Amino acid sequence: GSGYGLGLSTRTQVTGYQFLARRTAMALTRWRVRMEIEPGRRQTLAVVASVSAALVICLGALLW
Amino acid sequence: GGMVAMVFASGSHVFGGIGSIFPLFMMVGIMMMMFRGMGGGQQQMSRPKL
Repeated sequence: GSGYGLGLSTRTQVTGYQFLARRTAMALTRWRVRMEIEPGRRQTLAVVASVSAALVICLGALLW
Repeated sequence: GGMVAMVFASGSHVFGGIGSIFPLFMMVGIMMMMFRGMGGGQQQMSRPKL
């Protein structure tokens, strides 16, 4: 049937899936879907900032 | 800057005049791309206006 297998895809479908993925992930831990504020995003970005800061210092050592 | 500095510590000192024109002109291109990045405007919302 439709939707199965490795067919083609578009850039609006890629972001569309990430929205549904966030909204369902929130329902498993907070049991509500109002989502006036979206903390999953922020807790993830804090890790990406942590990794980036580690790499900046790492390259700083190689420069010296 | 790191790429430029690393060459001086090696002593090749190829920069100055003829050589410096590349990093000098190359530096402008980066700023020109960030300027297009902040593109648009006229929204004019601000804490002091609200």
